[PDB]
Amino acid sequence: QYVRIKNWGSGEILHDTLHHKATSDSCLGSIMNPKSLTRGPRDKPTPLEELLPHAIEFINQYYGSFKEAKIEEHLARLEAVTKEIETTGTYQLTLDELIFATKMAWRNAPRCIGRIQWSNLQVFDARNCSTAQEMFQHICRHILYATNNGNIRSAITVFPQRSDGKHDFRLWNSQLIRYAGYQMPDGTIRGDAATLEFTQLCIDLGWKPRYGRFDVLPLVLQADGQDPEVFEIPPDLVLEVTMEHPKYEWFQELGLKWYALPAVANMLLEVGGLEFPACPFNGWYMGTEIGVRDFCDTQRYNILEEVGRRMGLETHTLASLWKDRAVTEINVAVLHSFQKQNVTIMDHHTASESFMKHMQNEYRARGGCPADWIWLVPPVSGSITPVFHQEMLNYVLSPFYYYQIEPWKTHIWQ
Amino acid sequence: QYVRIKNWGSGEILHDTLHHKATSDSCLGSIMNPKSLTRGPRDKPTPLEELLPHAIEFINQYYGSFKEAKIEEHLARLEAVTKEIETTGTYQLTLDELIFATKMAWRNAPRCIGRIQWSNLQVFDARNCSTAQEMFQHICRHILYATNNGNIRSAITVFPQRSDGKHDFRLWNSQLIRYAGYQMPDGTIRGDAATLEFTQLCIDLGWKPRYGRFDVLPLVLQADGQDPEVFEIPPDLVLEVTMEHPKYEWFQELGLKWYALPAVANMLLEVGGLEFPACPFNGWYMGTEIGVRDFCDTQRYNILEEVGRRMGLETHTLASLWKDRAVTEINVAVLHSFQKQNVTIMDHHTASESFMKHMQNEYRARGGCPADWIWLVPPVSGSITPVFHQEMLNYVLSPFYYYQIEPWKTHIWQ
Ligand code: HEM
Ligand code: HEM
Ligand SMILES: C[C@H](O)[C@H](O)[C@H]1CNc2nc(N)[nH]c(=O)c2N1
Ligand SMILES: C[C@H](O)[C@H](O)[C@H]1CNc2nc(N)[nH]c(=O)c2N1
Repeated sequence: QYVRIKNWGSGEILHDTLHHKATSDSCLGSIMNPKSLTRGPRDKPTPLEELLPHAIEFINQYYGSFKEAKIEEHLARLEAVTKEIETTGTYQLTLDELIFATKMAWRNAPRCIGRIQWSNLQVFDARNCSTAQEMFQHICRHILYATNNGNIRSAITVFPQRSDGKHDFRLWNSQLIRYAGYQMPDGTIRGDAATLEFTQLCIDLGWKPRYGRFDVLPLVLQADGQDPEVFEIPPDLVLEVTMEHPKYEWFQELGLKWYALPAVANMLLEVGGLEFPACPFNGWYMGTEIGVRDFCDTQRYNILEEVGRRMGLETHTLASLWKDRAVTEINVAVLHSFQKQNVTIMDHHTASESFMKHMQNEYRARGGCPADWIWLVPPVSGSITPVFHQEMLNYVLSPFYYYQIEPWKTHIWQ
Repeated sequence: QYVRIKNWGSGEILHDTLHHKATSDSCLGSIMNPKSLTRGPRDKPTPLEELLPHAIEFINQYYGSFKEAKIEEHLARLEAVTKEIETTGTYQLTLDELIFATKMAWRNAPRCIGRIQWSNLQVFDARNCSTAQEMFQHICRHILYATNNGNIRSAITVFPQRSDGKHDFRLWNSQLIRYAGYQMPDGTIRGDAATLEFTQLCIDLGWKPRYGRFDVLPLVLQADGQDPEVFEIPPDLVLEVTMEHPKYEWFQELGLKWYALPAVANMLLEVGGLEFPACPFNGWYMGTEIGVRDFCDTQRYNILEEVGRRMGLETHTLASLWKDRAVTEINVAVLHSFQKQNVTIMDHHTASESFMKHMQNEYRARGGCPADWIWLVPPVSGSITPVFHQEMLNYVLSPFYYYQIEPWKTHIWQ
């Protein structure tokens, strides 16, 4: 009938009607959460006829990897899995297979710039997990390991796969560590405005609202199918960096800081027909994530106004390019503060250059590299970056990290 | 078989093979010159059966415009055109129809941010033109009018439409005014490196190589079907702005400048089945075009290296964000210099805000707005801009400004 279009800044929604008068030649590239990138719920297992080929394909992928293939084991695994599939329905992956799966899924993530590190990933096997509290422990082990007291390490903790579709392990948080956002009495908004709805959710499940600008939200976990059990993260585990500029001593007066761990929580790992709706992973920050998006987005902390004022710029004259000046200084603050406190981070330039190197390796190696330009190009200094001038094809392979429907919309309340 | 992917920075070409292993869910959005945005040559006229409906549709569009429609004239025009179509094959548009066509084609240009000015356009009817020299005169009239001694005016000069396909009027230049690029003896490159091949072409047609950094290229025109006649643009017509920073007095020592007129030459106007392969149009510059792309691209003037050095930044340390600092200063130089010399220009921020306003008007009005995010988001300070957070659908409507195959690849040499 029509296509929905949302503005993530003002949150406004529009309905596109014109597209119908298009030519006999409509890219959805600009869309954030397209259905083609999401993998929703279920009620029944994966039909054998689908599951089987996917499984075989995957096993062919894996065994087709290593130099000098283990043909016998290849055939054996193929045979063993086929058997296991007909006997149980679903099937279990050899640890070394998961490792390969997680790395390939990352390698296949078109919206990630850090993919040159695809082979350096730590996998935590939590497939035998069965309770929320047990998830919580694995997560803490994850956060602890990843943080490594500043020297951030990329890792992913894979929880139990999907069985029937009503026994899903799910983290309700956007990311492992994330600040809270409260709509205060005086009409304002404190904290991360992006985590507004979710915070209310935590509140609704009896969470204690600490009402600040940097209150780390609680881990909302759900095991098997059972309702979400709220767990607060041990503050000793949450490492942070206090923001301070190398020249503007007044910058620390802003009382700004941010967590050192960028760990995605709510994504789904698809591999060989199987799907793990819970498998938080982490890399390390890229300056612009915090400096540009987190701190300067209208929908987030929105600090541009005053960083500009405090810099003495003509904040009431767009043409003065003060926003360009401020943001840059915020970016250095972040980079400086992370560097100073020995917490891993990479600026957007060195990051882009390494990605360009990644593609070169990728194309020469497997002949391609799924890339989402819109996501790969840094939120600032676009063309100054190599990736801006690089043409790319955005396509979904397998294994893959799909988005998924926010669990609180599709959940049972017993 | 495979998809070609080019890096417009290093000029390197890659062949994507992986895309074939895609999912049963490949956006070409990142591609610069896709076939779906181009309108190539011909050998025969437009088959009546195609031409007719398009024509009717267009006339329906036009007459469906004005408040209180001229039904009788609508029917009459429909009837008159149908007749004219069967009698001649092709047909001629009423001036007021072209005006409407050019504005809608602009209104339908998904890669333009200045579309809020869509209704303020000047049309020069050169459909009765028949010789190169005559084109040259119309062009000069265009350049003169558009420039308006700084107070730039948006305008388009429409040359004769397509007849059979071997009698095409074509401007061989990328844009009306454009500097030359020469690959010098000492291995270097002077001028606009982007206009390298074309400059050689001008040279090949006996053009006098003035060997500088800012030598305005000659107008290479072709009428009917006859070969391209080289015409040099009268220097009095070419208005320029000398670059100078409001604080860094050493900036003018760079001896930088740029033309004030951004006029696209090589595009094709499609309307009601008809197609005008020659119809240069112009708006006014947006700072970042010059400051970021023209001056800071590796493939262009590439001035980042020394603007940084002269600023005293740590040019050998990417993490210092010197590139972010330099570019910003170059942007102000441009904006300042244009403002100082009373030459119309708009910064990227005020531009984006006006586009956001444009969409609002557009959606509410006709229910849509073809937009190419990749092109609409400024080459710097992306997320600081509203359009970055705005989801959009990129689709081809009609009328439209298509790209076209560089004429020197597909031309007769008598
Ligand atoms: C090692 C350093 C890494 C860096 C520098 C890096 C950086 C980034 C950046 C800049 C983004 C965009 C974030 C945003 O705008 O929301 C991103 C997205 C993404 N990254 Fe990477 N990443 C890294 C590691 C990883 C790892 C280890 C995985 C998975 C195993 C991964 C998976 C993804 C996925 C799926 C996305 C898309 C997230 C979404 O759609 O919201 N990244 N990454
Ligand atoms: C009045 C002020 C205008 C402004 C500020 C403006 C600005 C821009 C900018 C920033 C671009 C991108 C240029 C590039 O990166 O190469 C662009 C592209 C474009 N503009 Fe607008 N424009 C204006 C007027 C016009 C007019 C008057 C027309 C046509 C009647 C037009 C047609 C287009 C088209 C077709 C493109 C795409 C060019 C291409 O594909 O290479 N623009 N414009
Ligand atoms: C609407 C638009 O697609 C959206 O704001 C984008 C653009 N590109 C992005 N790129 C990255 N890296 N991260 C993002 O959140 C976004 N958001
Ligand atoms: C390869 C990539 O599409 C290309 O470099 C782009 C991106 N977006 C752009 N946007 C604008 N406005 N102008 C451009 O030339 C480009 N080029």
